[PDB]
Amino acid sequence: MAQSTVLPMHCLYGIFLEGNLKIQKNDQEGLKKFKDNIKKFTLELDEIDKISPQSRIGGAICFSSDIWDTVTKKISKPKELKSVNTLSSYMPGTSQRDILIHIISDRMDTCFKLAQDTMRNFGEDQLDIKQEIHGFRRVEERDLTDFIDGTENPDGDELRTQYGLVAAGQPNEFGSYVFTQRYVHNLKKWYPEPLSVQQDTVGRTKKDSIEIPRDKRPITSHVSRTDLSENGKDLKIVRQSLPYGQITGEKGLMFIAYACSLHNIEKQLQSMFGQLDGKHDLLLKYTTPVTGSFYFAPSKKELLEL
Amino acid sequence: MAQSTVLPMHCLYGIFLEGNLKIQKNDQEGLKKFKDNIKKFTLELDEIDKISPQSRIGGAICFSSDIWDTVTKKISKPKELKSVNTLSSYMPGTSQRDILIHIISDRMDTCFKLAQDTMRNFGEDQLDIKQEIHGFRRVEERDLTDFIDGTENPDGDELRTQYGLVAAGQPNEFGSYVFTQRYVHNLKKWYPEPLSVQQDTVGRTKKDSIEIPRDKRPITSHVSRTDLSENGKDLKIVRQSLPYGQITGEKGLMFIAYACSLHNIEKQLQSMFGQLDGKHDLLLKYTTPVTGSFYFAPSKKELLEL
Ligand code: HEM
Ligand code: HEM
Ligand SMILES: [C-]#N
Ligand SMILES: [C-]#N
Repeated sequence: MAQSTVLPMHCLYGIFLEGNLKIQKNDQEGLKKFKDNIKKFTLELDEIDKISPQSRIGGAICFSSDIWDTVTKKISKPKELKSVNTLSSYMPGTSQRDILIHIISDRMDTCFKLAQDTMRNFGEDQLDIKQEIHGFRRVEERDLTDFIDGTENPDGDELRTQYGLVAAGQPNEFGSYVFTQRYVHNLKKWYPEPLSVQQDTVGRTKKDSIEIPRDKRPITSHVSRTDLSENGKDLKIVRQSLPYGQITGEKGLMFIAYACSLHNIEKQLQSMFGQLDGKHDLLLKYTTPVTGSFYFAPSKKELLEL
Repeated sequence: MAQSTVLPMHCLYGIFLEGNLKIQKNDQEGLKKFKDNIKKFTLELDEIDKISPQSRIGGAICFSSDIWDTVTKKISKPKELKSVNTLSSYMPGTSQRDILIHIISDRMDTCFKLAQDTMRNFGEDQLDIKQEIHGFRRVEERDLTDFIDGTENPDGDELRTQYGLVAAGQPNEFGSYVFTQRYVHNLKKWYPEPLSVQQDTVGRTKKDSIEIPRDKRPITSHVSRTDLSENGKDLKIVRQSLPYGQITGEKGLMFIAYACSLHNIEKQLQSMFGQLDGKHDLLLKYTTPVTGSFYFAPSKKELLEL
């Protein structure tokens, strides 16, 4: 019932396409073609899944709050959805776009095939793509900081449904709030740091990702910043982030998170970027966000009924 | 034994690193460090192969004619090796570099790990990288023209040794001449051509890559330009080219060929670029080379004995 990028784990490749919708709100014939291209996407996802089961293909199309009422008059807007540009007073790199297409695979050839076919269907007259990122998993699932990324990511269908998807019975059930943020790593600055500095920064050990005990790690460590609770409930999210970039050029992390509630993501951003207690995540001394957007990925039914 | 990028077929990923050596001919300490890093490269290739046999990993380090005497006083220079910049009067995009590192894999994570570890070993104090390309195989091994690439590539160890490696008993036996050339495709010019025009351009059928008879295709079809013989012997080469690039940006073919004789490659370039009969390859109406370099990949024994 959900789109197919939230529940599956450990994809090896991901393609991220973000951009703006060039169709006008009154252009009903253009919007009808746009919605037929959406149906073509869901149909091609299904076909690749049957032809290439080893790809474990997944895909989602997601919409911003500013474009929501252009694309639909039938589906009510998700209650928390807003522009990420409202965070620009304290978080750098905000760049709210209309539309995200996120495709995951264990093979680049099928990842690329779906992305290419989809972009050819929509075309330049419907989508103005601002960013196209080819993400790939590294050996031992390490981020380019060379720490393992994913240790405390929710595991399994039950937990990823609980934390990643709007609850059954709620408006927009089985959709998901989405946050994307491209980071550029300063590895010339990070590589020379002593191991104790690197482990203080992240809050886990480098080799095995063992948690540093709370009383020995700084309150500004990354895991101290992002492991948050409210009323005894953990504000967990489902991350699908992947490394990207050139060894000899610009590189970093293509961050993406799916969540049952946008609040779970936004409170972590307030924590990392100094809005909760005045203090910033230590990781931000070594990496910089240069894009950012909020979206909602509808359930499969609501996607097809926009 | 050869380096390990010539004989294996059908790699799914390739990383191409081309650039210039920053070590002076008079720096014996720097040259000894450089050669220790070459040794580390060959040791890591062997280690990845034992740990990840499913990667089918391969790698080669290759040297230009300009840099040959800087890196060795012991191995004689290959008899045909020269700078590709000597073709600049008729072939666009020439950009001769000192060094090529070519790594191939069936998994991007191990391809990238070897490429990144190698670049960190050499460092920016030894190598100035001018181009880093991440190539990937597409579905059905099709070039971005959507024709299958590789149908007449020599198959199996026997033929790829014969055409890809210097013959046993010759100077530099089991090394290979190498040519790299990055193409940028103009798919907006190509896609609207009818199938009849596309098949005339390549010289094979699109769906099944069946050869169109020589008397029914233009002399400037790509197959007529490149299927060459002299004195009854075919001028075959071993191609390892891969697509690369962004769907919404610059994309094309990262061409690379290995040959037992540089003449086999250069005669095909003269053919394609109008130097033999004044006529250009039809494929060049739709794609443009923007880089180019000639190198020699020594045998594994001459590589370690530089
Ligand atoms: C440069 C960007 C980032 C890097 C390199 C990075 C890396 C990591 C690493 C290495 C871990 C520890 C292993 C794990 O449990 O996954 C981690 C944990 C985590 N990260 Fe990030 N991260 C980044 C940005 C973000 C952002 C922007 C958020 C939130 C919006 C976030 C949320 C989390 C969460 C929730 C955890 C798990 C914390 C826990 O409960 O223990 N990260 N990150
Ligand atoms: C944009 C660049 C290029 C594209 C898209 C391209 C594509 C192709 C295709 C589709 C084929 C037919 C299938 C096959 O037998 O592999 C082919 C054959 C071939 N290509 Fe290219 N090619 C390109 C550049 C080059 C260059 C620069 C050379 C030589 C230096 C070359 C040498 C060959 C050879 C030798 C064959 C096999 C011909 C035969 O014996 O039948 N190609 N190419
Ligand atoms: C953290 N992705
Ligand atoms: C032709 N590669």
